[PDB]
Amino acid sequence: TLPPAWQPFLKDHRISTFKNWPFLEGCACTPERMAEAGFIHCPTENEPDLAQCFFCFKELEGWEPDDDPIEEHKKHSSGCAFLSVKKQFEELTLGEFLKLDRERAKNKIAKETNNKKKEFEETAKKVRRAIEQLAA
Amino acid sequence: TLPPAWQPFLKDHRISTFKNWPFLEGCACTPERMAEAGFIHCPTENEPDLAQCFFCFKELEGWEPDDDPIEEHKKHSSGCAFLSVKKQFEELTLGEFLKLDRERAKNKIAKETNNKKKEFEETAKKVRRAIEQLAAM
Amino acid sequence: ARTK
Amino acid sequence: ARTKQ
Ligand SMILES: [Zn+2]
Ligand SMILES: [Zn+2]
Repeated sequence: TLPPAWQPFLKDHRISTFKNWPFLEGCACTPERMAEAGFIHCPTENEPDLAQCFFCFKELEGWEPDDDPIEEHKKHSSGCAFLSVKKQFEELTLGEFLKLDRERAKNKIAKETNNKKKEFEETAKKVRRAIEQLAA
Repeated sequence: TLPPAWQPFLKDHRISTFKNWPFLEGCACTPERMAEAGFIHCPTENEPDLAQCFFCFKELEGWEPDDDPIEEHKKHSSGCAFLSVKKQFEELTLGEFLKLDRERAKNKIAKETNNKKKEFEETAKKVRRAIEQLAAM
Repeated sequence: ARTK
Repeated sequence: ARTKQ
């Protein structure tokens, strides 16, 4: 029994988020493997095999059966500190756990800063196009 | 920083609950000492020095200046596992901490069971008496 | 101290 | 897998 904010640190919570995940028995990227690797399932109508690292917030889609979630995570987000954690959840100390949650909080904020940047640039493109068109 | 239900496990939270605690510098049972020992301040109109262990839920009033909170806790609630905890909060492992929070949950329940029982018995005495009186008349 |  | 579109 942990608060909602912290559940994603629990493997079994992460596994539970996989609802209608297509890759099951026989595949390398099963819910169990995705979850061990830190991923949560975050599907859209648009992008339905979308998954996200709960810790560094990197999102990945286009999953294929033979994809090893751990190697995919290393490839696309080499610096994610969850990948460094070798001890089991319950073997962590509260100090270690609190250190991790702080790094996660920083990761969230960095990601939101990076999204707001991308949104601002997209709006700036449209504005630029609109002005060019009215100049022409 | 941490969820409300857990804060009592933190010494600084416990100390912070002591608001107009009478026993300050020069006394053995200061807020700092009461908090080191596990106690929270839960004053009433009726008993304004009331303190309770956050873990085992034992309540004690009638505090005196030279009272050592730790020795009073050992006396009145010898089985309280918080008294066994040697490490600081941040040195516990999550497994240890979860095991402690379970024992606390079970202590809360035992306390509420024990109260319900006592209230039920008081009501049963009254009802029994009323019916005796009626059969007597 | 003492028990309520 | 690959990054988001
Ligand atoms: Zn990650
Ligand atoms: Zn106690």
